[PDB]
Amino acid sequence: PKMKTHKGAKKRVKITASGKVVAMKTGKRHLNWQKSGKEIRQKGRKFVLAKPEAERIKLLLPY
Amino acid sequence: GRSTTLMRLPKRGMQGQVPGEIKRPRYQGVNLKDLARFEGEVTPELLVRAGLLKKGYRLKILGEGEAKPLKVVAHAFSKSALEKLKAAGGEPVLLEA
Amino acid sequence: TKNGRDSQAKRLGVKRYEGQVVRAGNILVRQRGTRFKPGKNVGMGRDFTLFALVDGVVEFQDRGRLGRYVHVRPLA
Amino acid sequence: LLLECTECKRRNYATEKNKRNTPNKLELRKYCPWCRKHTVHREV
RNA sequence: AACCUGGGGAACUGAAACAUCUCAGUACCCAGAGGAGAGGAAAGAGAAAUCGACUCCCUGAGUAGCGGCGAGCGAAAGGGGA
RNA sequence: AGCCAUGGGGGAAUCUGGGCGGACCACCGCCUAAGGCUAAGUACUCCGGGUGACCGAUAGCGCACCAGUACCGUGAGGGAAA
RNA sequence: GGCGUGCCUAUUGAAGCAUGAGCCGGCGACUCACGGUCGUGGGCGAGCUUAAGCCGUUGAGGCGGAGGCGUAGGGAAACCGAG
RNA sequence: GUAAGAGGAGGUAUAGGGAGCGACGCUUGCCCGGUGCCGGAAGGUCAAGGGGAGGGGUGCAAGCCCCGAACCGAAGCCCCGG
RNA sequence: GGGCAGUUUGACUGGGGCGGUCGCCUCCUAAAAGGUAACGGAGGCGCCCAAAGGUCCCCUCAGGCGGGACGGAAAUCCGCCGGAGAGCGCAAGGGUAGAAGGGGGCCUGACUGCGAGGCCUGCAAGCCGAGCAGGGGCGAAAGCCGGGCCUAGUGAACCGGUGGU
Ligand SMILES: [Mg+2]
Ligand SMILES: [Mg+2]
Ligand SMILES: [Mg+2]
Ligand SMILES: [Mg+2]
Ligand SMILES: [Mg+2]
Ligand SMILES: [Mg+2]
Ligand SMILES: [Mg+2]
Ligand SMILES: [Mg+2]
Ligand SMILES: [Mg+2]
Ligand SMILES: [Mg+2]
Ligand SMILES: [Mg+2]
Ligand SMILES: [Mg+2]
Ligand SMILES: [Mg+2]
Ligand SMILES: [Mg+2]
Ligand SMILES: [Mg+2]
Ligand SMILES: [Mg+2]
Ligand SMILES: [Mg+2]
Ligand SMILES: [Mg+2]
Ligand SMILES: [Mg+2]
Ligand SMILES: [Mg+2]
Ligand SMILES: [Mg+2]
Ligand SMILES: [Mg+2]
Ligand SMILES: [Mg+2]
Ligand SMILES: [Mg+2]
Ligand SMILES: [Mg+2]
Ligand SMILES: [Mg+2]
Ligand SMILES: [Mg+2]
Ligand SMILES: [Mg+2]
Ligand SMILES: [Mg+2]
Ligand SMILES: [Mg+2]
Ligand SMILES: [Mg+2]
Ligand SMILES: [Mg+2]
Ligand SMILES: [Mg+2]
Ligand SMILES: [Mg+2]
Ligand SMILES: [Mg+2]
Ligand SMILES: [Mg+2]
Ligand SMILES: [Mg+2]
Ligand SMILES: [Mg+2]
Ligand SMILES: [Mg+2]
Ligand SMILES: [Mg+2]
Ligand SMILES: [Mg+2]
Ligand SMILES: [Mg+2]
Ligand SMILES: [Mg+2]
Ligand SMILES: [Mg+2]
Ligand SMILES: [Mg+2]
Ligand SMILES: [Mg+2]
Ligand SMILES: [Mg+2]
Ligand SMILES: [Mg+2]
Ligand SMILES: [Mg+2]
Ligand SMILES: [Mg+2]
Ligand SMILES: [Mg+2]
Ligand SMILES: [Mg+2]
Ligand SMILES: [Mg+2]
Ligand SMILES: [Mg+2]
Ligand SMILES: [Mg+2]
Ligand SMILES: [Mg+2]
Ligand SMILES: [Mg+2]
Ligand SMILES: [Mg+2]
Ligand SMILES: [Mg+2]
Ligand SMILES: [Mg+2]
Ligand SMILES: [Mg+2]
Ligand SMILES: [Mg+2]
Ligand SMILES: [Mg+2]
Ligand SMILES: [Mg+2]
Ligand SMILES: [Mg+2]
Ligand SMILES: [Mg+2]
Ligand SMILES: [Mg+2]
Ligand SMILES: [Mg+2]
Ligand SMILES: [Mg+2]
Ligand SMILES: [Mg+2]
Ligand SMILES: [Mg+2]
Ligand SMILES: [Mg+2]
Ligand SMILES: [Mg+2]
Ligand SMILES: [Mg+2]
Ligand SMILES: [Mg+2]
Ligand SMILES: [Mg+2]
Ligand SMILES: [Mg+2]
Ligand SMILES: [Mg+2]
Ligand SMILES: [Mg+2]
Ligand SMILES: [Mg+2]
Ligand SMILES: [Mg+2]
Ligand SMILES: [Mg+2]
Ligand SMILES: [Mg+2]
Ligand SMILES: [Mg+2]
Ligand SMILES: [Mg+2]
Ligand SMILES: [Mg+2]
Ligand SMILES: [Mg+2]
Ligand SMILES: [Mg+2]
Ligand SMILES: [Mg+2]
Ligand SMILES: [Mg+2]
Ligand SMILES: [Mg+2]
Ligand SMILES: [Mg+2]
Ligand SMILES: [Mg+2]
Ligand SMILES: [Mg+2]
Ligand SMILES: [Mg+2]
Ligand SMILES: [Mg+2]
Ligand SMILES: [Mg+2]
Ligand SMILES: [Mg+2]
Ligand SMILES: [Mg+2]
Ligand SMILES: [Mg+2]
Ligand SMILES: [Mg+2]
Ligand SMILES: [Mg+2]
Ligand SMILES: [Mg+2]
Ligand SMILES: [Mg+2]
Ligand SMILES: [Mg+2]
Ligand SMILES: [Mg+2]
Ligand SMILES: [Mg+2]
Ligand SMILES: [Mg+2]
Ligand SMILES: [Mg+2]
Ligand SMILES: [Mg+2]
Ligand SMILES: [Mg+2]
Ligand SMILES: [Mg+2]
Ligand SMILES: [Mg+2]
Ligand SMILES: [Mg+2]
Ligand SMILES: [Mg+2]
Ligand SMILES: [Mg+2]
Ligand SMILES: [Mg+2]
Ligand SMILES: [Mg+2]
Ligand SMILES: [Mg+2]
Ligand SMILES: [Mg+2]
Ligand SMILES: [Mg+2]
Ligand SMILES: [Mg+2]
Ligand SMILES: [Mg+2]
Ligand SMILES: [Mg+2]
Ligand SMILES: [Mg+2]
Ligand SMILES: [Mg+2]
Ligand SMILES: [Mg+2]
Ligand SMILES: [Mg+2]
Ligand SMILES: [Mg+2]
Ligand SMILES: [Mg+2]
Ligand SMILES: [Mg+2]
Ligand SMILES: [Mg+2]
Ligand SMILES: [Mg+2]
Ligand SMILES: [Mg+2]
Ligand SMILES: [Mg+2]
Ligand SMILES: [Mg+2]
Ligand SMILES: [Mg+2]
Ligand SMILES: [Mg+2]
Ligand SMILES: [Mg+2]
Ligand SMILES: [Mg+2]
Ligand SMILES: [Mg+2]
Ligand SMILES: [Mg+2]
Ligand SMILES: [Mg+2]
Ligand SMILES: [Mg+2]
Ligand SMILES: [Mg+2]
Ligand SMILES: [Mg+2]
Ligand SMILES: [Mg+2]
Ligand SMILES: [Mg+2]
Ligand SMILES: [Mg+2]
Ligand SMILES: [Mg+2]
Ligand SMILES: [Mg+2]
Ligand SMILES: [Mg+2]
Ligand SMILES: [Mg+2]
Ligand SMILES: [Mg+2]
Ligand SMILES: [Mg+2]
Ligand SMILES: [Mg+2]
Ligand SMILES: [Mg+2]
Ligand SMILES: [Mg+2]
Ligand SMILES: [Mg+2]
Ligand SMILES: [Mg+2]
Ligand SMILES: [Mg+2]
Ligand SMILES: [Mg+2]
Ligand SMILES: [Mg+2]
Ligand SMILES: [Mg+2]
Ligand SMILES: [Mg+2]
Ligand SMILES: [Mg+2]
Ligand SMILES: [Mg+2]
Ligand SMILES: [Mg+2]
Ligand SMILES: [Mg+2]
Ligand SMILES: [Mg+2]
Ligand SMILES: [Mg+2]
Ligand SMILES: [Mg+2]
Ligand SMILES: [Mg+2]
Ligand SMILES: [Mg+2]
Ligand SMILES: [Mg+2]
Ligand SMILES: [Mg+2]
Ligand SMILES: [Mg+2]
Ligand SMILES: [Mg+2]
Ligand SMILES: [Mg+2]
Ligand SMILES: [Mg+2]
Ligand SMILES: [Mg+2]
Ligand SMILES: [Mg+2]
Ligand SMILES: [Mg+2]
Ligand SMILES: [Mg+2]
Ligand SMILES: [Mg+2]
Ligand SMILES: [Mg+2]
Ligand SMILES: [Mg+2]
Ligand SMILES: [Mg+2]
Ligand SMILES: [Mg+2]
Ligand SMILES: [Mg+2]
Ligand SMILES: [Mg+2]
Ligand SMILES: [Mg+2]
Ligand SMILES: [Mg+2]
Ligand SMILES: [Mg+2]
Ligand SMILES: [Mg+2]
Ligand SMILES: [Mg+2]
Ligand SMILES: [Mg+2]
Ligand SMILES: [Mg+2]
Ligand SMILES: [Mg+2]
Ligand SMILES: [Mg+2]
Ligand SMILES: [Mg+2]
Ligand SMILES: [Mg+2]
Ligand SMILES: [Mg+2]
Ligand SMILES: [Mg+2]
Ligand SMILES: [Mg+2]
Ligand SMILES: [Mg+2]
Ligand SMILES: [Mg+2]
Ligand SMILES: [Mg+2]
Ligand SMILES: [Mg+2]
Ligand SMILES: [Mg+2]
Ligand SMILES: [Mg+2]
Ligand SMILES: [Mg+2]
Ligand SMILES: [Mg+2]
Ligand SMILES: [Mg+2]
Ligand SMILES: [Mg+2]
Ligand SMILES: [Mg+2]
Ligand SMILES: [Mg+2]
Ligand SMILES: [Mg+2]
Ligand SMILES: [Mg+2]
Ligand SMILES: [Mg+2]
Repeated sequence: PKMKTHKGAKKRVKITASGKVVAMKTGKRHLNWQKSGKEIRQKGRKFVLAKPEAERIKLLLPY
Repeated sequence: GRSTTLMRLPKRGMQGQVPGEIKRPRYQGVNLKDLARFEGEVTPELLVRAGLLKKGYRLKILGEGEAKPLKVVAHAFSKSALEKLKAAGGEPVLLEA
Repeated sequence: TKNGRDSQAKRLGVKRYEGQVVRAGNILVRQRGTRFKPGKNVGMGRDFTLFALVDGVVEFQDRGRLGRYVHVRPLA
Repeated sequence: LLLECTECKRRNYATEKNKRNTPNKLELRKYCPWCRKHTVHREV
């Protein structure tokens, strides 16, 4: 009775204006040590998912 | 039963503190395009009862729209819309706050 | 029985054949060493990956004692 | 042994890896910080 | 009969194991009240120098936030009403 | 991690007094603890009435009928058919 | 005289010496609430819609805009804005 | 048994509880390093608490608030024996 | 402090147990694109290097034969032959002397901000990368430098430490 929004998702995914769904690239908080400078710059951006991306949206909706 | 895709990670830092949610002024965007819809001396009063503001409080005119010549009170203006609206009229800013 | 073991097979090989259109940056060959050498409009990366430097058609060439070369003869 | 190159007249850092016992007691190679531009870095 | 307040108060179960957590202050035991009971005239709310006992409905709100930040839990001010 | 409550220990002041506005301090405000009472709006349905795009005797209350009976069980308890 | 390996279930495979059924009659299993998503039939349209409640009825409806969704996005945020 | 209490026992080490072996006969050897239990006013480690060097927040300030070293702290554990 | 309570005690596996294995790289199996199973056949990885990195300049092996005082199969030197059978830090493979190998000079691009376009791919990851801007290195210059001839040398998220804004 009245769906609860999944907070785990809300806390780490943003649903874009057109429908797409973005989030940060994985592995970047401690994996490094000297990993290429190119690595961490590209791990700095965010991206779009696809099929889970559509699974994702369902976990929100009021959101 | 493995890892979800919840391997992703909360960049959405600044997500909550105990009392949480610090009340503050909510500015609502409204362009000149839907502003040129009517005319006279548009103000927060008009826009709410107009179906454009809806008591969201705080008004900021901005950007895309053709500057209809007239007066218009608001809490804020876009640098861009501010110049367009000066090129055919005059407008004062918010009260105190 | 110390065996029964291997390593994730890397899908390497000629990734774009002669007489194919390519955009600038397209990978032409992923290879172990220099089983193919670069050439007209084709540079290779630290792993030996040959890739197109500009748009055009890809053409191969051989030179015996000199080895085989991949090219990109442009036109657009 | 892990290492992060601190900047002089500042406190910048950089991903690195010393080697300790093998001839390496003084690490002071160059680098380039985003703050300002181009400066020498210590070990630390 | 059920409704109400209080004193005590489980586990299965859910977390696809499980211990925090969940089920739940639920089942149940006990004491007490009455046609109702409870609450109730601010050592209040919380940002407006604003509101003005309490209770009940709508909304705010699945928001704020809580959470092996897992499963999952989940307010209040304000506004519309009795 | 304040606020409300309090099992243990230390332990004031009476308005130039005290509590609060989410550790703490200053400023700016709010409120008067450690006594009590209070109707209405709210909940329920043993009981009475009314009404059903509710059942029509394997349905509908377990019971349309002499049913919490017959019968079963030491007992709590189970429980028909007609 | 010709032809002819029950039914169901489960299975790679059943007439199967695998499962279920003595026979008949009746009972017997994808529902509803709320929240979503898509499709579809309509009303309205940069707008659309009310909730509790109130008035009215006694199978009659109307009032009620508080509120919700939409008209702006990006950013953790301060902030800026068709960026 | 939560407690009050009751059993032990209206008994008192020739008594009572626990454990093993199991009339009677001849017997029951060596190992105490580990484990247990028993002894050991030293020392080592150790909780709250005491202490307070030193440090921090805020205020114009008197202050308020917080962090916190040395040293003094029991059983247990270590250690020395049986 | 099992007197008592709630629980945990993995999977693969010609049944289960005992044994062995669990991620990564190389080769064969693999049937001439890619991919492909078995408790099939063989090996490695959980590092290393401020020189084993950048650039510029220079040099070319292993081996064999002949000759040389210590030497003797092999130390160092001379001659002729020798195209890669050496080397390339480590496993194998591919590659390579028209250098990726060996030596020297100067240097620290084991940069910052990005990144067209792609390889691979269920997701997430993984890999290649021209080019733009900034400030630099070596070179006269054309140019090269975003670590190492390449393919192993590794770990989502969560929770917290540390430095900065
Ligand atoms: Mg609802
Ligand atoms: Mg959740
Ligand atoms: Mg992280
Ligand atoms: Mg961190
Ligand atoms: Mg490290
Ligand atoms: Mg970054
Ligand atoms: Mg798992
Ligand atoms: Mg607040
Ligand atoms: Mg603001
Ligand atoms: Mg906004
Ligand atoms: Mg502005
Ligand atoms: Mg082997
Ligand atoms: Mg294999
Ligand atoms: Mg294989
Ligand atoms: Mg390609
Ligand atoms: Mg390169
Ligand atoms: Mg390389
Ligand atoms: Mg040809
Ligand atoms: Mg040649
Ligand atoms: Mg080391
Ligand atoms: Mg290490
Ligand atoms: Mg190193
Ligand atoms: Mg550097
Ligand atoms: Mg920066
Ligand atoms: Mg009764
Ligand atoms: Mg109760
Ligand atoms: Mg449980
Ligand atoms: Mg549940
Ligand atoms: Mg469970
Ligand atoms: Mg389960
Ligand atoms: Mg279980
Ligand atoms: Mg529990
Ligand atoms: Mg609870
Ligand atoms: Mg309760
Ligand atoms: Mg409780
Ligand atoms: Mg409890
Ligand atoms: Mg009593
Ligand atoms: Mg009573
Ligand atoms: Mg009574
Ligand atoms: Mg009364
Ligand atoms: Mg009452
Ligand atoms: Mg009443
Ligand atoms: Mg009362
Ligand atoms: Mg109440
Ligand atoms: Mg009362
Ligand atoms: Mg304020
Ligand atoms: Mg104001
Ligand atoms: Mg006012
Ligand atoms: Mg009010
Ligand atoms: Mg008052
Ligand atoms: Mg109330
Ligand atoms: Mg009610
Ligand atoms: Mg109501
Ligand atoms: Mg979190
Ligand atoms: Mg879990
Ligand atoms: Mg709860
Ligand atoms: Mg209200
Ligand atoms: Mg109200
Ligand atoms: Mg009402
Ligand atoms: Mg009423
Ligand atoms: Mg306080
Ligand atoms: Mg107390
Ligand atoms: Mg006082
Ligand atoms: Mg006062
Ligand atoms: Mg005072
Ligand atoms: Mg108080
Ligand atoms: Mg207090
Ligand atoms: Mg207050
Ligand atoms: Mg504190
Ligand atoms: Mg107050
Ligand atoms: Mg009194
Ligand atoms: Mg009352
Ligand atoms: Mg009442
Ligand atoms: Mg009612
Ligand atoms: Mg009745
Ligand atoms: Mg009735
Ligand atoms: Mg009736
Ligand atoms: Mg009928
Ligand atoms: Mg009948
Ligand atoms: Mg009944
Ligand atoms: Mg019956
Ligand atoms: Mg009857
Ligand atoms: Mg009856
Ligand atoms: Mg009778
Ligand atoms: Mg009867
Ligand atoms: Mg019956
Ligand atoms: Mg016949
Ligand atoms: Mg026949
Ligand atoms: Mg079978
Ligand atoms: Mg048979
Ligand atoms: Mg038969
Ligand atoms: Mg059988
Ligand atoms: Mg069976
Ligand atoms: Mg059969
Ligand atoms: Mg069957
Ligand atoms: Mg039958
Ligand atoms: Mg049978
Ligand atoms: Mg029978
Ligand atoms: Mg039948
Ligand atoms: Mg029936
Ligand atoms: Mg049915
Ligand atoms: Mg269904
Ligand atoms: Mg519905
Ligand atoms: Mg629905
Ligand atoms: Mg339609
Ligand atoms: Mg239509
Ligand atoms: Mg329509
Ligand atoms: Mg219109
Ligand atoms: Mg409503
Ligand atoms: Mg009225
Ligand atoms: Mg009426
Ligand atoms: Mg009515
Ligand atoms: Mg009516
Ligand atoms: Mg009439
Ligand atoms: Mg009628
Ligand atoms: Mg009506
Ligand atoms: Mg009307
Ligand atoms: Mg309104
Ligand atoms: Mg509205
Ligand atoms: Mg309106
Ligand atoms: Mg109104
Ligand atoms: Mg809503
Ligand atoms: Mg829209
Ligand atoms: Mg935002
Ligand atoms: Mg801006
Ligand atoms: Mg524009
Ligand atoms: Mg006791
Ligand atoms: Mg006690
Ligand atoms: Mg006694
Ligand atoms: Mg006695
Ligand atoms: Mg005796
Ligand atoms: Mg004796
Ligand atoms: Mg005795
Ligand atoms: Mg004895
Ligand atoms: Mg005895
Ligand atoms: Mg003897
Ligand atoms: Mg003897
Ligand atoms: Mg002896
Ligand atoms: Mg001993
Ligand atoms: Mg001893
Ligand atoms: Mg023992
Ligand atoms: Mg002792
Ligand atoms: Mg002792
Ligand atoms: Mg001592
Ligand atoms: Mg200590
Ligand atoms: Mg001490
Ligand atoms: Mg202390
Ligand atoms: Mg202390
Ligand atoms: Mg001091
Ligand atoms: Mg200091
Ligand atoms: Mg100070
Ligand atoms: Mg001072
Ligand atoms: Mg104080
Ligand atoms: Mg001491
Ligand atoms: Mg003492
Ligand atoms: Mg001591
Ligand atoms: Mg001691
Ligand atoms: Mg011990
Ligand atoms: Mg010890
Ligand atoms: Mg234990
Ligand atoms: Mg229990
Ligand atoms: Mg447990
Ligand atoms: Mg476990
Ligand atoms: Mg098994
Ligand atoms: Mg086996
Ligand atoms: Mg078998
Ligand atoms: Mg097998
Ligand atoms: Mg077999
Ligand atoms: Mg065995
Ligand atoms: Mg055995
Ligand atoms: Mg095994
Ligand atoms: Mg892995
Ligand atoms: Mg795998
Ligand atoms: Mg081969
Ligand atoms: Mg194989
Ligand atoms: Mg193959
Ligand atoms: Mg074939
Ligand atoms: Mg295999
Ligand atoms: Mg290792
Ligand atoms: Mg190694
Ligand atoms: Mg090397
Ligand atoms: Mg090298
Ligand atoms: Mg000789
Ligand atoms: Mg000599
Ligand atoms: Mg000599
Ligand atoms: Mg040869
Ligand atoms: Mg070779
Ligand atoms: Mg060498
Ligand atoms: Mg070999
Ligand atoms: Mg090789
Ligand atoms: Mg070559
Ligand atoms: Mg070279
Ligand atoms: Mg060299
Ligand atoms: Mg060299
Ligand atoms: Mg050198
Ligand atoms: Mg060099
Ligand atoms: Mg030298
Ligand atoms: Mg472009
Ligand atoms: Mg792309
Ligand atoms: Mg890309
Ligand atoms: Mg592809
Ligand atoms: Mg992908
Ligand atoms: Mg997926
Ligand atoms: Mg991806
Ligand atoms: Mg890898
Ligand atoms: Mg890598
Ligand atoms: Mg580049
Ligand atoms: Mg330069
Ligand atoms: Mg020149
Ligand atoms: Mg480059
Ligand atoms: Mg390089
Ligand atoms: Mg190397
Ligand atoms: Mg090199
Ligand atoms: Mg790993
Ligand atoms: Mg590891
Ligand atoms: Mg790792
Ligand atoms: Mg992680
Ligand atoms: Mg976790
Ligand atoms: Mg953190
Ligand atoms: Mg920090």
